[PDB]
Amino acid sequence: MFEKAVVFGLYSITPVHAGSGAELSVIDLPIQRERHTGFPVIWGQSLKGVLRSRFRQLELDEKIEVESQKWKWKEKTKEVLKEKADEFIKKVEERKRDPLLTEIVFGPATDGASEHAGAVSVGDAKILLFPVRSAKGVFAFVTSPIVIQRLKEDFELVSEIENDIELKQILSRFKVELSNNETIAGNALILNGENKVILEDIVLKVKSDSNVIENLVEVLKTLFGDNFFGKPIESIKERIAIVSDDVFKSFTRFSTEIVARVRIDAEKGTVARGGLWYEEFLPSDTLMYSLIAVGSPKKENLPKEVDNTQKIVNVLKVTFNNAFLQIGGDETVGKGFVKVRA
Amino acid sequence: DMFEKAVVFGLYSITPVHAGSGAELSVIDLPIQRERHTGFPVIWGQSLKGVLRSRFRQLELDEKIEVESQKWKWKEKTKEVLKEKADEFIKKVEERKRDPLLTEIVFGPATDGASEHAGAVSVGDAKILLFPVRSAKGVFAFVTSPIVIQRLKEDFELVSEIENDIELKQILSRFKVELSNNETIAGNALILNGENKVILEDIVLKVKSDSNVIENLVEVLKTLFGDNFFGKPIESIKERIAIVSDDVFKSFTRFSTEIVARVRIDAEKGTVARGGLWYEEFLPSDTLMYSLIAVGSPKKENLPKEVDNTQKIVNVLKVTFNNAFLQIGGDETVGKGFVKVRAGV
Amino acid sequence: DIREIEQERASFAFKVVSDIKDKYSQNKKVQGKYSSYAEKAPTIILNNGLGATLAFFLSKLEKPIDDVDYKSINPESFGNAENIAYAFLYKHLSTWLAEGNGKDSAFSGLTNGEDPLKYIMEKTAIDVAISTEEALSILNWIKKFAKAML
Amino acid sequence: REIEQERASFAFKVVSDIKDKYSQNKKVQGKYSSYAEKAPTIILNNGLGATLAFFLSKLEKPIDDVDYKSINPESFGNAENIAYAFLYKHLSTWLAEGNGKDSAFSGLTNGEDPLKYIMEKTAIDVAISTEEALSILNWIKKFAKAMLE
Amino acid sequence: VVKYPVNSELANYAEKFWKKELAIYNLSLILNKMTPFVKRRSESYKSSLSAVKEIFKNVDDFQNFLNSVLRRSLDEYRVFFENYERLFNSFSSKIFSMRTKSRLVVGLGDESVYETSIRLHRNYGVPYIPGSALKGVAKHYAFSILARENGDEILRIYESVKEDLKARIAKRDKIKKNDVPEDYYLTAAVIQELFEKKFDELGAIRNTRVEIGDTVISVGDIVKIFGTQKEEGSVIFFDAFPTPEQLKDKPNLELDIPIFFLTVPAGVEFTFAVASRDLDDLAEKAEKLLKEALKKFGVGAKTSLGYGRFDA
DNA sequence: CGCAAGGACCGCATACTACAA
Repeated sequence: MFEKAVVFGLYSITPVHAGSGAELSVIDLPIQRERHTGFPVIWGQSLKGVLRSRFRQLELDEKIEVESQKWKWKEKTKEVLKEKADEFIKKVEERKRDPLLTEIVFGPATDGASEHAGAVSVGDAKILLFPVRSAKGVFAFVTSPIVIQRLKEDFELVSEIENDIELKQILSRFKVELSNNETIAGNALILNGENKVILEDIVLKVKSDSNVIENLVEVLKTLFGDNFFGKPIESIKERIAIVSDDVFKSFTRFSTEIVARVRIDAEKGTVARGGLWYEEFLPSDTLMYSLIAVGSPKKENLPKEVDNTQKIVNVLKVTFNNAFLQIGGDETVGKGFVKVRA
Repeated sequence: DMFEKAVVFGLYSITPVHAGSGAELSVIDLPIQRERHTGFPVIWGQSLKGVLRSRFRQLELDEKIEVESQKWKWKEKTKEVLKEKADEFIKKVEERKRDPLLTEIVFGPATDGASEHAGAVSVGDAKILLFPVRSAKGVFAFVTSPIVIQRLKEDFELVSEIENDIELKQILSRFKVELSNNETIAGNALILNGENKVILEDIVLKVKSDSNVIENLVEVLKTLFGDNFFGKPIESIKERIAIVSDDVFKSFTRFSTEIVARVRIDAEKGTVARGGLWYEEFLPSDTLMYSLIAVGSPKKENLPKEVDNTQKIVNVLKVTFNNAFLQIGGDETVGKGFVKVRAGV
Repeated sequence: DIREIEQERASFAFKVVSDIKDKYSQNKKVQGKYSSYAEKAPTIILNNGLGATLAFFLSKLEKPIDDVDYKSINPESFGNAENIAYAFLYKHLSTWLAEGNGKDSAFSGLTNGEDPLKYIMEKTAIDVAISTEEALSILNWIKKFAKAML
Repeated sequence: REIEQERASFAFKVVSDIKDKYSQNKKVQGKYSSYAEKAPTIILNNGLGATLAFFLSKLEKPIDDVDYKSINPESFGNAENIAYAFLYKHLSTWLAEGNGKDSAFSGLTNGEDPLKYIMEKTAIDVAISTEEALSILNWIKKFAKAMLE
Repeated sequence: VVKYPVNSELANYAEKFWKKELAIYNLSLILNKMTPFVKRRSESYKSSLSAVKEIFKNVDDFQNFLNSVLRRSLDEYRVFFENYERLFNSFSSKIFSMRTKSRLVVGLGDESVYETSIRLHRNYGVPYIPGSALKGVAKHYAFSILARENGDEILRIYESVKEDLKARIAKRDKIKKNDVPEDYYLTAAVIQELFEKKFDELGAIRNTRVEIGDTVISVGDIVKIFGTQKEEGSVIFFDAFPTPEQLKDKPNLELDIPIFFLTVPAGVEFTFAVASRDLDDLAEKAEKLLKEALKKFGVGAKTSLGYGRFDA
């Protein structure tokens, strides 16, 4: 199925730490990666969980603009389920089940996991842009041809859903290959000397094929609105660098933030037993995308307001657009705040 | 998610600050916390949370916390809430095993009962806002950068989203600066008497002619921190503000910080102990710092009737920490790391 | 085929420091003075500026500060141990800031074969700041190796 | 898991060898245990080359040239010097040859001096050497803390 | 020849200002960045303070220029002082004010292009006394008074530490272990080591009451006030800032000798403060100890030659 | 007329699969 697709773009306002599994190796709590390549990633389970929680919390306040009507959980449930609805309302009061809209879209709760599946699917969020310190200029966005390759693959997958031939052609228009150390750099990052763009601890050579970079910016303008998540897109167009695969992988491993944290005793004035530990944080301004898919709503006796893939897609688009999300652990210490552009 | 109200905390250093970041092998033996990609100084939210919780617990233990114009006694109030188990909680608290009732409710449970429930505050990072830089004509300008303004606009958008009030977005919507690599939107006071030039540190550069920007900035400060920038009249700040490009701004935060050569002289020889020579790095005094604190609904079961709504918690924190003096970073006894805090909305 | 500047920094620092031990093995005073100067330079750089420190080095070498040619300063010319150490330190710093590890190496200096003092004289602030950063890093590495071996 | 067993055996062997020297002297045992514990922190902050340079510097001798071989830890005078020479010897040995030709891990440096290897190689070699040093240090921390006094 | 090693435009700007033609207010900015290299005839371009004085018309002229530049920031210094006093009062800290018996110099050894430098404030340029120096001189004076009176008991109680210190001194001095004399300096070193890592056994001698000023302070009180490695101290040593009123008329800096350096003249007022972080009332004893230390030993380099003495 | 950090503490405690088929 999955007759409709919405691309979600995330911008990290603050450093984000999505907790990995067992805390092994030298670093205590590392970010989630993939052994297959080594790049950072966010598994779809956490994304679906946070989206479901936000959706349910919004629905409980009757702030969800269901076709600009502010659908009421109790009223809609009574209209749909009729006689038994009241009983379900009690289950909603006990925080056992969930209101009608979120149950229909994201699937039911644990105790009722035998009626219908979830009408949505949330893919893993993959990196697309990585901040990196630079000598001239500051804070250069970086990316690699493999990322663009995966992006083209995702576009092709979308085309198998909505027949977006123009998007496929636009993606196929871009084809670059930096060999070992040369980079495609914007005008700002270029050192005042002859080429020689210096990223972190590496000195590179610029390559004069910047049109491709421009095309990439166009793709962004095609995908995530006009302003680049609240900034002038052309402003970011001056600070984009494309580098080889191995260099990008090296950046995605030895440039995440590393932080040491301690606990202070009540009155001793110094650390205590089991107080010192380490954490790894994904840098701010990291751009990561995903792929949300929607198929046929499998819920029984769905409401007339939301009874087609187009309706669900519109609801998701309006509810999540320039909104804000809390992602991962370390919430109370200001970590995980992101801006979502659909 | 669960937050409904927010407060913008402003920090004004009166003494050099030093937030430790471990020890390196570079020229500076005790550097400061910085974001990796940008390279600008920063204070993480964890240190702020720890300091605030410590101060709150200290004030509650001495029964000096005044919620709704009344002291929140640790033993008396917790007796009503915990009911039968209050005796166990009181003894455990006295044994420094768990934090008092109010601290536990606000800043979340203590280390022993970490799996009980969650907190209600989300104190965030402290991004730089105004870097004090020595100037040739005039004294001690408040340099800032367009990146800082953009980040500030983002935080204001987040605050307006939490509060559902577009006034903040409207106020910040006018911010749009495009300063070049050698031009500053300087205030009148800092302007050198000459060809409209400013000598900041080792950089001399022409002054772009623009208006209705600096004033806007000052207006923002008047929105949250009352009318006095940490006590001083806002007019001097308005006349003493400069804005420069990202490159020079970063160049300033890398070579315009205090550097000290502390030692430890041994008694026997009277000159210096073996290996007693190192350099410490400090943020300068009069640095303007800002951070965001978000407040959600309390999660502890059977909470006291005084603290049930996020509004009450916000009022409590605003009353407690407004115009107070706090300690941040290391060398507390040596005399470094004292700041003045201001709240707002 | 890609080496970060860290590899070239250590390679360069090892080259010069080892070049002192074999040259002036018997002159322990020269080695000690060179080590002390390498320890003390970064604070001067951080306190005054790269141009100030370079001019100071020239002043201790009784040479005019307006026209310089690091490629024309034989360290063996100076007679005093302090003077010889200062000449060696200045030559190493200027050579790194001009040619880096080498033209073949990944890093090839910053001034592109220009006297660093003149480069600071006739460039904008950003170039001076980046050159200062590079000088700080190489001074750190040279101090490390000099303390380790000298 | 063969590499894991190799690392565990090597860590036990080196910790036992440290136990043999100055077994009664809790000064050398105590200093070495703290030295192994605090070592991985440096590597994260400053990289492998900087940590190796620091280890070379803390030794109190002319230390002419650079040799992972030689530099007998017993020849060092101060107890701290002996412990640091031991730590450097063990780490360099593991990175150079591991446990031997027939071992599962023959060492990434092909028997070459780790510092010289870092000085004249590519970036990826430095990366893998760094990761391997981190892993062996992680094992050595536990094994030295467990039994050494 | 006053050629400057700074890019040409700032070079000419600094040249214009240096000959009393402009009014640059940050004295630290003038001294540190735009340094006037002097290339007097038959000599290379030196940078010592002597050449700088030779650049000005006379030593008095240079002193007047420096005093004027320092005094130009009076309003900002006053506002900062008001804030600082508000902070002192907010933390419930005891504050007092002394004066310099003679010339003062703090941080003479700080490395700069000039052979000498002073710990001048970054934002304003007024000299000041860091709190670390206060804490250090207080601890050193407490050690001296404890060792002078109860020397024998301290030397006898910690015999093993005394032997270890003697061995270390003999090794460092390349002398015999027995050759070390048990003078007052050895006692001071032993006490310093006692307050170091080996601070657990100090509780054995935690009964002597040193008569500081007119009050008896126990060694346990010393540990509770100054702080140890395993417990933070309860007394904060703020910094010292000269009162702006004195700077209004009386000059705040002076030259002192062809090797010259800047020092604070005698009679200059300085206000000090001390707080009690915890409920311990050791603030009064700490204040008395600091006052006695300033009166007797003083703070500042070259303290042997009368520098740094403080009267009441 | 030279001197050149050094040790403490180095993830704790809790959760540790449920219901259908």
